[PDB]
Amino acid sequence: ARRRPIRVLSLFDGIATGYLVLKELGIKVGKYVASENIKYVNDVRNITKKNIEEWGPFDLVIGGSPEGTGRLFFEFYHLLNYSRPKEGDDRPFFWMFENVVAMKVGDKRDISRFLECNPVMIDAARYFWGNLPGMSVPVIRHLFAPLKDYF
Amino acid sequence: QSREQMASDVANNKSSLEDGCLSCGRKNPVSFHPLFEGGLCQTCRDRFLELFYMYDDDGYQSYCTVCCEGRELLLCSNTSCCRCFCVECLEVLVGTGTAAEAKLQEPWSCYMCLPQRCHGVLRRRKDWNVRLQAFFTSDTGLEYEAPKLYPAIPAARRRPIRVLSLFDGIATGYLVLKELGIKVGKYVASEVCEESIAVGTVKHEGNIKYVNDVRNITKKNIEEWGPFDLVIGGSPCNDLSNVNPARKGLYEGTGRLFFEFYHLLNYSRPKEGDDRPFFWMFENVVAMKVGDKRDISRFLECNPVMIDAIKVSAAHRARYFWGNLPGMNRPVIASKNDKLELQDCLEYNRIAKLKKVQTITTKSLFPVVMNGKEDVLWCTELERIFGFPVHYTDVSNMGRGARQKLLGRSWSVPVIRHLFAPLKDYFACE
Amino acid sequence: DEDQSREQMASDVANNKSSLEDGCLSCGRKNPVSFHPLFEGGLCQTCRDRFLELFYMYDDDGYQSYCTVCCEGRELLLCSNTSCCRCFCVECLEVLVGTGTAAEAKLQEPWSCYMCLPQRCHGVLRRRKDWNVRLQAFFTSDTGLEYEAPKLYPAIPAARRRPIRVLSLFDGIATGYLVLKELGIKVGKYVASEVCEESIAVGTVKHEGNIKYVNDVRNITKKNIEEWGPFDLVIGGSPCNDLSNVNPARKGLYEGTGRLFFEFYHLLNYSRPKEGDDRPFFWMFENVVAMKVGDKRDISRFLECNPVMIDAIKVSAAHRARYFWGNLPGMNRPVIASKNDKLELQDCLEYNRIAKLKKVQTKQGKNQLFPVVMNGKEDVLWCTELERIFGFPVHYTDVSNMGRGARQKLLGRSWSVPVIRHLFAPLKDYFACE
Ligand SMILES: Nc1ncnc2c1ncn2[C@@H]1O[C@H](CSCC[C@H](N)C(=O)O)[C@@H](O)[C@H]1O
Ligand SMILES: Nc1ncnc2c1ncn2[C@@H]1O[C@H](CSCC[C@H](N)C(=O)O)[C@@H](O)[C@H]1O
Ligand SMILES: [Zn+2]
Ligand SMILES: [Zn+2]
Ligand SMILES: [Zn+2]
Ligand SMILES: [Zn+2]
Ligand SMILES: [Zn+2]
Ligand SMILES: [Zn+2]
Repeated sequence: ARRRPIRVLSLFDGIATGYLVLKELGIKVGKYVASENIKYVNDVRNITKKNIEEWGPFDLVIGGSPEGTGRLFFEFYHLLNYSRPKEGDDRPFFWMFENVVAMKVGDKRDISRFLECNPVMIDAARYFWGNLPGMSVPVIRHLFAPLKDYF
Repeated sequence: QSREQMASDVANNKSSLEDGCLSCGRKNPVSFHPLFEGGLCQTCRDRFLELFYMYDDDGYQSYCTVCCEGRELLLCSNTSCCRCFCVECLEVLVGTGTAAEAKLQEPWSCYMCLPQRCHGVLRRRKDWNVRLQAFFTSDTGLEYEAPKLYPAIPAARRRPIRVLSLFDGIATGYLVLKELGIKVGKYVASEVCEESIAVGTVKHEGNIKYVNDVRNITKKNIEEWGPFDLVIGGSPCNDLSNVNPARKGLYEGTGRLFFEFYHLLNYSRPKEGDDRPFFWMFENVVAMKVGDKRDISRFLECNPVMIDAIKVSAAHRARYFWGNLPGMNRPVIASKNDKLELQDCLEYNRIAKLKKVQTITTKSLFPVVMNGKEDVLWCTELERIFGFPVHYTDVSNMGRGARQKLLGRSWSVPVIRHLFAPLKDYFACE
Repeated sequence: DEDQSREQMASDVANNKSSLEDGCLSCGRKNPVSFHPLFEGGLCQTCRDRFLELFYMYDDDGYQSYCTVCCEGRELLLCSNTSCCRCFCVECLEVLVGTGTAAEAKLQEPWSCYMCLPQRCHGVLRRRKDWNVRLQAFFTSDTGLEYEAPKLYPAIPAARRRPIRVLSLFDGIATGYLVLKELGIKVGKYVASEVCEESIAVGTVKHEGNIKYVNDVRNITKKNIEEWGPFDLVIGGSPCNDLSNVNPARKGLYEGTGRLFFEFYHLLNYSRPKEGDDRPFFWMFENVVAMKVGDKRDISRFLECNPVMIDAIKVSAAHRARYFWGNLPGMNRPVIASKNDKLELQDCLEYNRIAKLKKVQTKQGKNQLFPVVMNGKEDVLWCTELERIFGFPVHYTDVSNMGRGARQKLLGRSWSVPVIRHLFAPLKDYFACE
C-alpha cells in the first residue's frame, strides 16, 4: 500500500495512444517524457547521462515500430540501461517492446540475446517482450490492465 | 554566390578568404582548410573529413585536393607525390589559362612539390604539417570529461594482465605484450578463422586460450572466466568503409558487432564500490561516414585519438584509437630501431623505386628492381614493414593469396607498442 | 626341365628329390646364376634382370606396385599392416604355400605378409636369417666386368692445401655448396649451370651470391673452361625425368634428358688435366636406382666405375636410394647415423602435432591423407616439415613468394645433407679446412 503515482519514460509516442490508455486505466502520472502534459525533451539523439541522472528515476519504458530497426532499437537499449536501477535498489521497474512478427530470424535472436529475456508472442500477430507480471488498442488495454497491482 | 566574384573581391587587397567557402563558394563558414588559408561551409567540411585519406588503385590520391570532387582530375607525377587536382579549381584561384599549361609541361609539378608563394590566392600554410593532424584529432562534439586517472599501483601488488580479446586475428595484441615484457597470466581470444588460430598456436607454444565465436558468449561466461584487466577489440572494418558501394551502416550489417564489444564491456567492468584498474581499447578505419564518428564515441563516452604509422613505419596506416589508456594523447615519437625507410626491409641485391609504399588491398606501381630487372614485393618483406618477425605466417601451407589477405588487416607493432607503453605502471613485467 | 609348370619343382622339393638352389624361385627354370636375397632359392637370366629394376617401384599411395616374388601385376594381395608395404600376388601365394589358402587369406581380416609373420617353413618359403646383408650386396657386386681398382692419389701435405675450385654442374639449389660450407672447407671459386630461375633466387639470396652463375649447359665450350680452370672437383647429376621406367613412354638413354649424360662426359673430358700432373682431381655422379640394367651398363662402361648404392633411410626418415659413381676416397664405408640426425618422423613435426608412422615413403585420399593427425582431423605434411625431413636448415626455400606446390616440387628432387656429408667427409684430407 501507499504507492506514489507513476512516471513513464515513453518512446515513439506517435498518436500518443499509450498515455490515453494509461489515463483510462484509472491511475495518474507524475511526469511523462515522450519522443516521436507530455514534456518533450529533445530528438532521440540528444539525451545524456546527466540528463537521466537529474530527471530520474523512472518506472516504465515503451517501444514500438509499426527500415532499419537497429537505428531505433539500439538507442532504446541504450536508454534502457540508463534507466535501469543500479545495485542495492528494490524499486519496482518495468520495460516493454513492440515489433511486428514480419522480421528477420537472426534479428530476433540478436534482440533476444541482448535483452537477456525470452520473448512472448500475442496473436492479432506482434512480437512482444517485457519483464512485467501478466499472462491494436484492445491489446494495449489488456497488456497494461494488470499494472495497477503495485501502483 | 559563385567563387568567381569571391576570388576577385579578395584580390582587391580588402577581404580575406576565410569569410567564404573555398571548396564550395557559399558564405557563412565554420572552419578552415588545414592545407591552405580560408574557410568552408558546414556541409562542405564534412566531405573533407572523410575523403582526405583515400587513395586510388593506381597508387595515387583518389579525389580533388581543393574541392574533393571531380569528373576529371589532373594528376601530379612527382616523386612519391599522389595529390591530384581538379579541372575547374585551378582557374578559379591561381588564374585563367592553366588548363593548357600543365597539359604540355611534362612532367607536371603541383603546388606542394615546389617552393610556393601566393600564386593567385593559393596561400599554402607555413606549418600545415602540424595543423593538419589537429583538424582530425581535436574537434568538439560534446566535450566529455577528462580520462579518469586510476591510482598508480606500485610493484609487489600487480597481477599479470588478464587480457581479453575480441576478433584477435593473429595474436597481434599478445605479440606486443611479450615484447614489452608484461607477463600475460591469461589471454582469452575470440577468433573464428581456421588459419588465424594456427598462427597463434604454434608460434606462441599454445599459451592462448582460443574459445569460441563472439555471438555465443553469454552473461555467465564472464564471471567464470574473469576477473579481467583489459578488453581489447577491433571491429570488422568492411561494413561501412568508404570503399564498398554497399554502404551498410553501423545499424545494419556486421557493424552490429560493435555493440557486442560494448555488451561484454559492461559485464567485465568492475561493479560499484570496487577500486581496481580496468582499461579498454577500440579502433576502426578512419574512412567511415559522418554519422558514425560520434555515435561510436557517444555510446563509449570518449574522445578518439589519431596515430599514423607513416611516422614510425614505411606504410600508410592511420586509424582511430579509442579507450582510456594512461597517457594516450601524447605525440607520436618514432623509435631508433624502426625501419623508417623501405630500403631497410628489402632482400639482398634489390633496390626500390619508392620511399614510402602506399596502401595495399586484396589486389597487390612495382616498387622494387633487382639485377636491373623489374620486380614486385615478396611476402617475406611485408612482415618487416608491419614490424612482424620474419617467417611468421609460414604456417599451414598458405601461398601468397592468404599470407597477403591475413596481413592486410592487422595492427602495426610499433604503433601498438606506443599505446601499451605506460601499462607497465599497473602490471608485473619481465 | 626348363619350360615346365611349377608343380613339378614344388613336388620335387616336397619329396626331397631336389634342392632349393636348383630351380628359379619365381619361374621354376634351372640355372641359378644368383641367389634370392630374401629367401633360399635361385634366379635365372631373365628373372634377376627384372628384379634389379622393379624392386624399388612404389605406387602413388605409398605401397608396392608389384608383388615381392614374381614381379608381374596380374592380381595383388596387400599386407594390411603399416610400417610394411610388401605384397604377394595370387599365384606366388597359392602354389608355393598351399592350395585353397588364397580365399582364407583374403577372408582373414586384417591380413599380414609372410615376412611380417614369424619365420617358418610355410610351404617351401624359408626366410634367410641374414637377408639384409645379402640384399645389400645383391645391388652392388656380381654384375658386369671387374674394372681395375681406382688408384689413390698420394697423401697431400697438410700445409700445401688450396681452396677447392668446384664446378657444380647441375647445381639445383646449392646442395653441394651447402654441404661444403657446413662441412668446413674453404671454397675459393664455385661455378654453377642452372636454368631454373626460381632456383637461382634460392641460391643467391641464401648464400649472398657467393656462387658465380652460368647459363644453359648446352652453350659451354673448351675456352670457357680454359678461362675458368683449374677445377679441383667436378660434380653433376642428371635430371631423373625420362630415365626412370615410371612413364609408359620411356625413352631412356641416348634420347632427351639421357643425352645430357654426353654433355657431362664431354665437360669432364675437357676439365680433366693433361699428362705429367700431380694436381688432385675428383668427380661424382648420381642417378635413380630404378632404371634399365642396360643403361646402367653403358654408364658404368663409359665412366669405368662400379657404382655404389646408398639408401637414405639409414640416416634419414625417407625412402630414397640412388646410385653413386665417382672417384672419392672411400665411397663404400659403412654408413653410421650422426648424433644430431632427425631419424624419425616425430622429430620433424610442429607443436601440437603427432606422427603416426615412423618413416615416410617418398590417390592422396584416406590413404596418404593420414600421415599426421591434429585434433582428431588428420591432415598432410607442411613444407616446413619437408625441409626438416630432407635435412636442410629450416626456412630455406621460402623465397620468390611461392606456395605449397612449388616448394614441395623443388624439395622433392634434391639430395640429402647427411648422405652427401658422409660422401664428402674424407675431402678434408686434401684441401684447406674451416
Ligand atoms: N562473428 C565473429 N566472431 C569472431 N570473429 C569474427 C567474427 N566475424 C568476423 N570475425 C573475424 O574478426 C576479424 C576482424 S579484423 C581484426 C583483426 C585483429 N583484430 C587485428 O587487428 O589483428 C576478421 O578477420 C574476421 O575473420
Ligand atoms: N636443359 C638443361 N640445362 C641445364 N640445366 C638443366 C636443364 N634441364 C634441367 N636442368 C637442371 O637440372 C636440375 C636437375 S635436379 C638434379 C640436380 C641436383 N641433384 C640437385 O637438385 O641438387 C634441375 O634443377 C634443373 O634446373
Ligand atoms: Zn562548401
Ligand atoms: Zn576540385
Ligand atoms: Zn605533387
Ligand atoms: Zn626365373
Ligand atoms: Zn607374384
Ligand atoms: Zn608386411
